[PDB]
Amino acid sequence: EILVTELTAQGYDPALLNILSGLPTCDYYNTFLLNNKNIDIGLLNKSKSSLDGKFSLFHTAVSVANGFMHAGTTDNSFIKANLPWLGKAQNWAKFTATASLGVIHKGNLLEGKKVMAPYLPGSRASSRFIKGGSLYGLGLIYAGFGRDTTDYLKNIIVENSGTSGDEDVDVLLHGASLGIGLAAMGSANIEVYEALKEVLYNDSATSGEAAALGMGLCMLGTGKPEAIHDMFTYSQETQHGNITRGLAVGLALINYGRQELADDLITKML
Amino acid sequence: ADINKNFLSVITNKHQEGLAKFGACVAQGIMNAGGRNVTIQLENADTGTLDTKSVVGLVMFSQFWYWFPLAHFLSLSFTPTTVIGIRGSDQA
Amino acid sequence: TGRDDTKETVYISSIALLKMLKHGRAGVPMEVMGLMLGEFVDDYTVNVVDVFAMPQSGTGVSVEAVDDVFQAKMMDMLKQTGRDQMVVGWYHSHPGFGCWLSSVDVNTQKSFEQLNSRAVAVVVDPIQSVKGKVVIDAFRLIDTGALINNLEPRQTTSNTGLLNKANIQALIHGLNRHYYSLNIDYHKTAKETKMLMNLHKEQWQSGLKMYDYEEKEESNLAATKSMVKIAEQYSKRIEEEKELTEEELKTRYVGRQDPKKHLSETADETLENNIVSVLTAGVNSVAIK
Repeated sequence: EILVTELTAQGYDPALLNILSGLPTCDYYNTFLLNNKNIDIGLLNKSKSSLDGKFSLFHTAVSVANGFMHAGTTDNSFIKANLPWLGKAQNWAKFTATASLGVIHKGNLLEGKKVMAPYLPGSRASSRFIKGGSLYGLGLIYAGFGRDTTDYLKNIIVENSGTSGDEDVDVLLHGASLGIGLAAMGSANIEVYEALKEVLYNDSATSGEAAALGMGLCMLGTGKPEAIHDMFTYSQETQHGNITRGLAVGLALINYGRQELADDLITKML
Repeated sequence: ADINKNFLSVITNKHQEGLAKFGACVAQGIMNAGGRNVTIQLENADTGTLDTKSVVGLVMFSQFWYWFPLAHFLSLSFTPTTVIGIRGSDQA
Repeated sequence: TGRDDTKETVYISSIALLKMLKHGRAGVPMEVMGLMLGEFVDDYTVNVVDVFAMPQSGTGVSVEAVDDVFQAKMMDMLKQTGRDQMVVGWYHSHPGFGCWLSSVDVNTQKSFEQLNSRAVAVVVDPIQSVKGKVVIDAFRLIDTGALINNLEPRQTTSNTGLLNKANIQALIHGLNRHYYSLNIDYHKTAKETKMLMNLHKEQWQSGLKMYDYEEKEESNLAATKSMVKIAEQYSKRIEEEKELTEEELKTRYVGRQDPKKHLSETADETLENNIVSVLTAGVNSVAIK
């Protein structure tokens, strides 16, 4: 981030600056996967028949393996073929299925916002699980180059950080908060910190977990004393079980690579 | 091969708990991941220095019991291994 | 759909568990009843703060044995002191059966579920807490129409997948297939942990409390005598026991019922006690006078 701007002020070819942005190397990984795409199909068939779609645990197990299997190459053939088995999904298993898409279409950044569009809010109302898990998969697709994706999700967060008591709003906000952690990962955006800080203070039933984790993703290894102190106290303040876990983990994220600087926090938590 | 085969024995069996089956289906998909093109790298062989991204994926994955969607963070540790020779006069 | 839709993990406070047990134990053998008072936060976190019992009946637990008078009035008592919250459910006791809802209590849970759909029923066994382990389990109905709609995997979503069982064939049918179980954990602060851990004001001053020496001479005498007899046992064991196949030898020449292990155990046990007895006497003589 720092190096490219100095080369811009010094004067240098745009060919070098295009490499140092990192776009060329993402495209080349996509080409490699396409050429060498070899997927053994009997693994999916065997798993599909035994791990039924009706049971939540069974369906998720297959979804996580399937997205890894199809990571980086658009493969929606399994989705088309086993649509009834997919239709057995429900509550958070259906959210997982939508989030599988952002693994499958990972990379391919030109089409990455144009392949989740049918599922992104304002084009789906059948279930709130699909509206929420499309934003979570968006962050996956653009993870590491999501500076423009951050902007999309920040707007969704600030809107839905004032209410989280409704069912639709709650599921919607959860995927947005995970998405923007990936999209702003290693950028330390103080705009993103603000937006997720309000979700945390909202005392959301399920989105407080994602807010805490996302903040540590965005603020990775900065170890700002305001953030630490604010988060350390808020686990005491809140009584929800999911949030208290999420802040415990997030304090580790934001103090990544702090060796002796984070020593004091370590002592308190133990 | 034996360890591969063991996973499949559980995926077939329908007399073990779903917990064992959950772990078997996933473990097999991890072995064959990316269409059998990607591998886990922790320290690059490019310079012999730790990767920042790697650590983040893995620690998030460890929380999957508590909340299942967190499984997907493992993808941050899957990285393709190939040698791409590029003609360095037009970047072809 | 739109929520977590899973049964609360019931966190029973330090006060509550004891109170239910004292309440139930007195009434053994007859069935006991009462309400749990608590508060409902997350979609699956109910902290049960306190309890109060609903008086006894001559027909035991019934839907009839609920009396609105007792319930509301006792509530109004707490109201004046500001320690009432809201009814999160109820407890009752089957000491003649294992943990599972009898035919009656399911219909009682139905009524309770109407009023508040987080209503739990907790079955207490005051008669299997004469162990070192307290037998206690929590259930909440899953409706019959709900089983037809096949919403049962909805209630196990986002859990560790760890559930509890109680005996097989009749108990276990009702358990998994008509209601839903979630584990129970125990909630406490560091103020309460200190209250329980404390003991007498001469329990941290009980090492100066030597014993009568007649008793300590009893201890010296008994140990030395007994070890002569287990030593004799040990002599016979090591005469043979040197052919092949260890387990065989151990069966033949008493090596099972191991005197080698028993002898060492007794010696160590009496050895530790006598170093402190000597230490106690050496202190008290020199320290006081």
